[PDB]
Amino acid sequence: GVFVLGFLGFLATAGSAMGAASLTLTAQSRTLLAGIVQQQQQLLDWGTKNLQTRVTAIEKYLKDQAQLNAWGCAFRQVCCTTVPWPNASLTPKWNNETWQEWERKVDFLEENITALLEEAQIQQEKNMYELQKLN
Amino acid sequence: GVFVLGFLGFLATAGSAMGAASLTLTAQSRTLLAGIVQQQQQLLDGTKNLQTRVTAIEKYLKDQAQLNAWGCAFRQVCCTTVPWPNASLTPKWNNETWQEWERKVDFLEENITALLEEAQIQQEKNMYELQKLN
Amino acid sequence: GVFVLGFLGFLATAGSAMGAASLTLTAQSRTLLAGIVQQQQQLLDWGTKNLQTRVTAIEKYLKDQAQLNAWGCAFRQVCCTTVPWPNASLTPKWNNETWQEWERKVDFLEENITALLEEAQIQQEKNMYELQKLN
Amino acid sequence: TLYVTVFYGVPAWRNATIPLFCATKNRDTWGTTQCLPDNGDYSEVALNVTESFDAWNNTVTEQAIEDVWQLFETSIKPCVKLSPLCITMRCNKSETDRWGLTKSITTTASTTSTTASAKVDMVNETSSCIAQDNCTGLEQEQMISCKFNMTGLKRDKTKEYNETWYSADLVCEQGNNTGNESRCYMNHCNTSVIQESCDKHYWDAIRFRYCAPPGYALLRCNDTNYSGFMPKCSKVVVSSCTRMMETQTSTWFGFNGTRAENRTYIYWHGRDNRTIISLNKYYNLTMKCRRPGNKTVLPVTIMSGLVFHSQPINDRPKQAWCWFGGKWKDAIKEVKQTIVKHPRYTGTNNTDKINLTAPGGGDPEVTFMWTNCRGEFLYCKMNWFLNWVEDRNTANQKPKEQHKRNYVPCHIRQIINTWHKVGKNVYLPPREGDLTCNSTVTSLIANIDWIDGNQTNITMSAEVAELYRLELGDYKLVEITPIGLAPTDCKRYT
Amino acid sequence: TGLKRDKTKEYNETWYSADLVCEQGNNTGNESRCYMNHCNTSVIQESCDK
Amino acid sequence: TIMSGLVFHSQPINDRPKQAWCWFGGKWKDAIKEVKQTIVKHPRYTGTNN
Ligand SMILES: *[C@@H]1O[C@H](CO)[C@@H](O[C@@H]2O[C@H](CO)[C@@H](O[C@@H]3O[C@H](CO[C@H]4O[C@H](CO[C@H]5O[C@H](CO)[C@@H](O)[C@H](O)[C@@H]5O)[C@@H](O)[C@H](O)[C@@H]4O)[C@@H](O)[C@H](O[C@H]4O[C@H](CO)[C@@H](O)[C@H](O)[C@@H]4O[C@H]4O[C@H](CO)[C@@H](O)[C@H](O)[C@@H]4O[C@H]4O[C@H](CO)[C@@H](O)[C@H](O)[C@@H]4O)[C@@H]3O)[C@H](O)[C@H]2NC(C)=O)[C@H](O)[C@H]1NC(C)=O
Ligand SMILES: *[C@@H]1O[C@H](CO)[C@@H](O[C@@H]2O[C@H](CO)[C@@H](O[C@@H]3O[C@H](CO[C@H]4O[C@H](CO[C@H]5O[C@H](CO)[C@@H](O)[C@H](O)[C@@H]5O)[C@@H](O)[C@H](O[C@H]5O[C@H](CO)[C@@H](O)[C@H](O)[C@@H]5O)[C@@H]4O)[C@@H](O)[C@H](O[C@H]4O[C@H](CO)[C@@H](O)[C@H](O)[C@@H]4O[C@H]4O[C@H](CO)[C@@H](O)[C@H](O)[C@@H]4O)[C@@H]3O)[C@H](O)[C@H]2NC(C)=O)[C@H](O)[C@H]1NC(C)=O
Ligand SMILES: *[C@@H]1O[C@H](CO)[C@@H](O[C@@H]2O[C@H](CO)[C@@H](O[C@@H]3O[C@H](CO[C@H]4O[C@H](CO)[C@@H](O)[C@H](O)[C@@H]4O)[C@@H](O)[C@H](O[C@H]4O[C@H](CO)[C@@H](O)[C@H](O)[C@@H]4O[C@H]4O[C@H](CO)[C@@H](O)[C@H](O)[C@@H]4O)[C@@H]3O)[C@H](O)[C@H]2NC(C)=O)[C@H](O)[C@H]1NC(C)=O
Ligand SMILES: *[C@@H]1O[C@H](CO)[C@@H](O[C@@H]2O[C@H](CO)[C@@H](O[C@@H]3O[C@H](CO[C@H]4O[C@H](CO)[C@@H](O)[C@H](O)[C@@H]4O)[C@@H](O)[C@H](O[C@H]4O[C@H](CO)[C@@H](O)[C@H](O)[C@@H]4O)[C@@H]3O)[C@H](O)[C@H]2NC(C)=O)[C@H](O)[C@H]1NC(C)=O
Ligand SMILES: *[C@@H]1O[C@H](CO)[C@@H](O[C@@H]2O[C@H](CO)[C@@H](O[C@@H]3O[C@H](CO)[C@@H](O)[C@H](O[C@H]4O[C@H](CO)[C@@H](O)[C@H](O)[C@@H]4O)[C@@H]3O)[C@H](O)[C@H]2NC(C)=O)[C@H](O)[C@H]1NC(C)=O
Ligand SMILES: *[C@@H]1O[C@H](CO)[C@@H](O[C@@H]2O[C@H](CO)[C@@H](O[C@@H]3O[C@H](CO)[C@@H](O)[C@H](O[C@H]4O[C@H](CO)[C@@H](O)[C@H](O)[C@@H]4O)[C@@H]3O)[C@H](O)[C@H]2NC(C)=O)[C@H](O)[C@H]1NC(C)=O
Ligand SMILES: *[C@@H]1O[C@H](CO)[C@@H](O[C@@H]2O[C@H](CO)[C@@H](O[C@@H]3O[C@H](CO)[C@@H](O)[C@H](O)[C@@H]3O)[C@H](O)[C@H]2NC(C)=O)[C@H](O)[C@H]1NC(C)=O
Ligand SMILES: *[C@@H]1O[C@H](CO)[C@@H](O[C@@H]2O[C@H](CO)[C@@H](O[C@@H]3O[C@H](CO)[C@@H](O)[C@H](O)[C@@H]3O)[C@H](O)[C@H]2NC(C)=O)[C@H](O)[C@H]1NC(C)=O
Ligand SMILES: *[C@@H]1O[C@H](CO)[C@@H](O[C@@H]2O[C@H](CO)[C@@H](O[C@@H]3O[C@H](CO)[C@@H](O)[C@H](O)[C@@H]3O)[C@H](O)[C@H]2NC(C)=O)[C@H](O)[C@H]1NC(C)=O
Ligand SMILES: *[C@@H]1O[C@H](CO)[C@@H](O[C@@H]2O[C@H](CO)[C@@H](O)[C@H](O)[C@H]2NC(C)=O)[C@H](O)[C@H]1NC(C)=O
Ligand SMILES: *[C@@H]1O[C@H](CO)[C@@H](O[C@@H]2O[C@H](CO)[C@@H](O)[C@H](O)[C@H]2NC(C)=O)[C@H](O)[C@H]1NC(C)=O
Ligand SMILES: *[C@@H]1O[C@H](CO)[C@@H](O[C@@H]2O[C@H](CO)[C@@H](O)[C@H](O)[C@H]2NC(C)=O)[C@H](O)[C@H]1NC(C)=O
Ligand SMILES: *[C@@H]1O[C@H](CO)[C@@H](O)[C@H](O)[C@H]1NC(C)=O
Repeated sequence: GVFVLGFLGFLATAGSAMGAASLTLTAQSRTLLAGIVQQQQQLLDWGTKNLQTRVTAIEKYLKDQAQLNAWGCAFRQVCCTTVPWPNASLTPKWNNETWQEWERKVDFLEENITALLEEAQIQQEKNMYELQKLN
Repeated sequence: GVFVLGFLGFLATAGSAMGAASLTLTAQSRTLLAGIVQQQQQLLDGTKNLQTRVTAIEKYLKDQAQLNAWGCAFRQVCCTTVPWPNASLTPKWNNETWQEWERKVDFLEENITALLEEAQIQQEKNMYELQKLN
Repeated sequence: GVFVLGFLGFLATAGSAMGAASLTLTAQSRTLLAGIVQQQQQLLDWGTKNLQTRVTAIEKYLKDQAQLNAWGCAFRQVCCTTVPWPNASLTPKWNNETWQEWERKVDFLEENITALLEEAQIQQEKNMYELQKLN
Repeated sequence: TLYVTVFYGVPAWRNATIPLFCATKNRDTWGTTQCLPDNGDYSEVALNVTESFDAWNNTVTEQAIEDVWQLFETSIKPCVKLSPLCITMRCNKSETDRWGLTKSITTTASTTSTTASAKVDMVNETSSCIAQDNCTGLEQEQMISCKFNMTGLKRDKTKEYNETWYSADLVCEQGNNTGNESRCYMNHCNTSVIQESCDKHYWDAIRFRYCAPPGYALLRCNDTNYSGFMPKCSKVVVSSCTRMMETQTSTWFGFNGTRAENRTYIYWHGRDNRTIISLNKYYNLTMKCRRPGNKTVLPVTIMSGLVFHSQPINDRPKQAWCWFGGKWKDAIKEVKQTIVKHPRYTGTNNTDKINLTAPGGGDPEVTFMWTNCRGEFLYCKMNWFLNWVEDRNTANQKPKEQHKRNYVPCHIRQIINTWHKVGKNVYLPPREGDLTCNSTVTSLIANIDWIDGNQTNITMSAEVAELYRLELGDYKLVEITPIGLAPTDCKRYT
Repeated sequence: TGLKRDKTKEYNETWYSADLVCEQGNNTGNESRCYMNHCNTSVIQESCDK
Repeated sequence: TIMSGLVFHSQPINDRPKQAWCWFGGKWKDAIKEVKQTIVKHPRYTGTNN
């Protein structure tokens, strides 16, 4: 089916290297676009049918979107940020490195990067309010 | 009440013609704005459970995701590169209501959605390449 | 913890006056980032636990976005609006007044202001698109 | 300088543990309440990436065992409770003595000679063995009859009935009583109240796919060399939902398996000597089971408005049996050859010294076989089938096991516990009329045991749950994380 | 009587002073008829969990 | 065991032990006077001060 291939089309790039990999925004949006349709279809006629994971399906979506809203990068493939990169030895090899192969190497410091950028946006957020208040 | 008329005011456009039809944003947004308030009121003191309460949430995120799915959120008229399907079905903007023509296009509506979804991905891919280049 | 300090930082400026206060956008977005993982963490291993209030956390978040988007000022600290001010006797004291304090004074007329803006946005909503339809 | 950049939509994933939606096709009553109707798509896309997969330490595998047991719990909860019928039942003394429940045997036991000739009998469908039972003998009788009162819904008067149990469903109180009536209780009515299976569970095959919720994908290792603990898959295919899965429970074998293939691949649990082997669909390893005598069921009401399905039949047909059939001996030897070349197993290579034998008896659970078909379970000695498959010297235990035959004897037990998770005790109603169930063998449950450099055993095991580890052994559940953080010299600017 | 609903089995349970009410009368037998404190108003459960 | 498959705990003890008691302990009399003094100075309590 088109939905099956469409939902599975995001991972078709997993074999490519980082530099040659084509990004796929909206993938999660399309993932939930038909998920409810499948759940809704034939529903008209412990937690699986009930809301043990249905809310989790909703929860996964809001978390990811709220994650972007918190960082102020929603609806953008790439957003340059003022924060500097951490320890630079873990340099991505954009020629012959897949996204997954390198996501694990940076996973060690992934948590720290999360905290650092959250504060940066607040500082930038504070600057925006001050400028608006001035003018 | 104001909310009752407000929820019932959008449909007043139904009788109007397509050309004279007044497109209205916030139709779904305001409906869920007060419905949650209505059920929340006196709740402090399936229908009561989450059999349908989330279904309203599911319905809301469905359209919101669809708008984001097509990359046209909050744009009453977004032009897209997709070409028109079979030209026999042409709207009569002078003497046709929205549903008098919506039902006719419903036969091919699914294909337009499937075709348009691919088109956005193609345009999406171009944006990443241009951004990556520069 | 950072989350405990981060989540509680919204009220840190509650004591400050109107002008001197620094508005904090993303308060709901940042809270939804860390609040949910607290539930998710160790959940892998009646109402309060599963669905009575868990969705209410979701319901609360969407209300702000739906309320924001109905007014057409989402993702903006300040948006100017065409609606004129109501009775002006309740003039804000930008030097020696706190936000919640002044909010309690407006709570009497808070409901009426809500209705006026919603109609006002509809008028502009009708005009803004019709101009596009016009040309 | 370098600055952190955020990327959305990057195709990455990680381990995950989330529940799954079940989908089924033939939903008599379990559809729309716990499982959705099926979609019917099985397309998968191959990726040029490597990922680790396990068949025992898998979230999908563990959930499948839980879901089947959990589903069964809801089915029996509203059904009737058989607490009232735990009363002394008058029984035929001459009939309980024969099968040794009372163990009251005096004198008799006259000496007799043994022919010890031929005993290489084999059977195929054209013969008269199938039609009339009657297959060389040793298929004589299995029945017992008793009485009980069981006052019904009207709590004022009693109504004596008759119900006929089987040999392995009663425990009798030995004593010096000379009366022709033998007081005898039920098997496990003094331990916990047993509830019937007054439903269509076990009366029809159950299949249901597994579909992950949106935002979660399933990965499958398509490499033909998969063994169970290999963390490097050359071929990996992503999917939206898993294949069908048979929910049949049996010992020493697994029937109606969907993963039958021309190759005799072996799934090995590297952490110890736990093993499962998949047979080949090239030898047509079909097996047919039959029980004679067409039965009558007479529902009886108890003081709850519910009905207890009894069997007042007085007929005495021959006991149940199965004749297997097909090309077996040539098929089994291929399994032994495969074990030799498989990685691990630093043991002997002598094909005619590795021998397939049953465990060391003990509890009846592991001694006998256990096969369920259309609601009535059967347990069989299986000595002859093991005797004939290897063609070993027939000096095994008593003269009864001397014969080499393609068929084995069986008996019926009605007070059966669900072997799936731990325990419990339930009552299976008897089916009206004759039963004939036919199935294809497509797996093998066995633990490979060898301590020295000689005489390795392919020892059978009675872990029913191991079957579910063959259906979805190569499946893995991965959560998608579309957020990717990488450096970029570009700054946010203004 | 126990689970096997065909015979009786006598036990003894040693109660306390404040958990029994005994019938008052002219009976002379050494046995005193008494009931539980509150079993003629409602069915009592056991604090069965920990 | 009872006629439900469940168990009812019992106490067939026959020996008679001494009745239960509690001995508190610690400096208590000094404590309660401080409680009394606090009530005197507590707002409200339009009452005596002796
Ligand atoms: C491994 O897989 C193997 C392959 O599947 C398994 O072996 C198979 O198992 C299935 C069950 O999953 C069997 O199918 C069932 O057979 C039942 C008995 O069939 C008898 O009649 C056959 C003749 O019927 C022919 O025509 C019909 C209609 O066209 C057709 O469907 C059928 O296939 C056949 O061509 C005869 O050939 C048989 O030998 C038997 O004599 C059959 O009754 C079952 O149908 C049930 O159930 C289905 C849902 O599953 C319902 O939709 C049906 O309506 C029917 O339900 C009725 O019958 C039930 C059983 O009798 C009752 O419980 C119900 O209450 C219901 O109605 C009853 O009450 C009415 C009241 O008025 C009465 O009037 C009725 O008469 C009923 O009493 C189902 O088709 C396969 O036969 C079997 N194949 C083989 C080769 O064995 C194998 O078991 C698996 N492994 C293991 C270990 O089990
Ligand atoms: C997501 O899901 C995937 C699955 O989809 C998960 O994958 C699984 O992840 C787990 C945990 O990460 C892995 O378990 C680990 O496996 C390693 C590797 O095991 C193989 O290699 C061993 C190598 O050992 C030899 O070589 C080294 C040098 O490299 C020498 O120093 C040694 O002396 C050895 O010579 C090998 O020994 C293993 O043998 C095993 O298997 C063979 C059959 O192949 C058997 O015959 C053996 O008897 C034996 O069972 C195997 O071939 C193991 O090494 C790890 O064990 C360590 O950690 C255990 C848990 O702490 C501990 O119990 C062990 O004793 C051992 O202890 C080590 O670590 C301790 C703590 O740091 C130290 O104190 C100690 O000194 C020692 O260093 C571990 O078991 C799975 O392999 C992997 N795949 C599968 C299919 O399960 C994944 O984990 C999930 N999560 C994520 C985030 O991805
Ligand atoms: C583990 O699994 C292996 C795999 O099957 C199994 O191997 C089998 O062992 C048995 C022995 O127990 C073998 O049977 C013997 O076979 C030889 C070889 O003969 C071959 O060639 C002739 C043609 O010349 C064929 O007809 C025959 O089928 C074979 O293919 C025979 O020479 C043996 O002869 C017996 O009978 C003779 C009298 O005619 C005796 O003099 C002789 O001592 C043998 O006596 C045994 O068999 C008698 C049969 O009546 C019996 O009465 C005796 O008491 C005694 O048991 C013998 O037939 C068989 O071929 C092996 N098959 C394979 C594939 O390896 C292992 O036995 C098994 N072991 C365990 C422990 O599980
Ligand atoms: C599945 O089943 C098979 C058998 O059917 C098991 O095979 C056995 O595996 C064990 C693994 O522990 C083997 O034991 C090993 O023996 C090696 C041989 O050297 C000497 O071994 C002992 C002393 O250890 C001597 O008695 C013997 O005569 C040899 O001279 C040892 O090198 C190993 O030593 C390691 O383990 C021991 C504890 O066992 C430690 O004390 C040591 O320090 C060292 O770490 C080990 O002892 C055994 O030989 C195998 N059986 C054979 C070959 O017949 C599989 O192990 C089993 N599968 C799994 C996953 O366990
Ligand atoms: C663009 O859309 C128009 C609008 O539909 C479309 O014209 C329609 O084409 C269909 C054919 O696809 C026509 O259907 C016919 O209807 C008449 C009655 O009006 C029937 O008699 C016809 O029956 C014949 O064809 C059947 C189809 O297999 C056969 O089974 C049958 O035996 C007969 O041979 C046929 O059903 C329809 O009438 C027109 N008009 C309308 C208004 O629908 C046009 O083809 C589309 N073009 C493109 C390029 O998409
Ligand atoms: C815009 O809002 C302001 C703020 O309320 C309003 O002027 C203020 O109104 C309040 C009451 O609404 C006045 O409070 C007064 O308090 C005295 C006691 O101290 C009362 O006696 C007053 O009662 C008289 O006035 C009422 C209206 O003010 C009449 O309705 C009533 O019948 C009595 O005649 C009253 O409660 C306060 O004094 C004024 N002025 C201030 C705060 O400076 C103003 O009217 C609003 N604008 C409008 C309505 O156009
Ligand atoms: C199971 O229990 C029922 C009772 O609920 C038994 O029914 C009884 O069956 C016997 C044998 O058929 C009947 O005997 C009759 O004897 C008279 C004597 O003249 C004879 O004329 C009849 O033809 C018949 O043989 C008996 O009347 C009957 N009783 C009742 C109340 O129905 C049934 O036999 C039991 N099943 C067995 C023993 O297998
Ligand atoms: C592979 O299967 C054979 C066949 O059963 C196993 O041999 C059996 O091993 C057990 C355990 O040692 C023996 O139990 C004891 O045997 C002695 C005689 O040796 C007996 O006196 C005891 O009463 C007890 O039964 C058993 O006899 C023996 N059987 C045979 C036929 O030799 C073998 O152990 C299995 N392989 C492995 C690795 O266990
Ligand atoms: C109630 O609890 C008491 C314990 O305080 C149980 O009393 C004991 O009962 C047994 C017999 O059931 C007595 O054993 C017999 O004692 C007599 C005494 O003469 C002796 O002659 C017999 O040979 C036999 O040993 C035992 O002594 C007695 N112990 C006491 C009274 O301290 C009593 O069984 C309980 N009631 C029940 C179980 O119904
Ligand atoms: C896995 O296969 C994919 C193709 O399906 C490979 O992707 C190509 O890799 C080469 C390597 O030099 C590049 O030149 C190409 O641009 C890549 N894309 C295409 C469409 O060919 C991938 O490299 C393979 N990876 C491994 C590890 O074998
Ligand atoms: C134990 O049971 C046997 C067999 O039932 C009893 O043997 C009987 O003994 C009496 C004399 O004591 C004879 O009159 C009977 O003919 C014997 N047979 C039967 C069937 O009763 C034996 O007495 C019993 N022992 C006891 C009760 O202590
Ligand atoms: C209630 O019980 C007491 C104690 O047994 C009875 O007391 C006796 O009463 C009779 C008269 O009815 C006297 O003659 C006796 O002297 C009393 N004492 C004894 C030890 O018997 C009393 O009678 C009973 N009440 C009745 C029977 O109504
Ligand atoms: C296996 O058999 C051979 C030949 O009889 C013998 O030499 C050897 O010792 C045996 N294996 C062991 C571990 O003893």
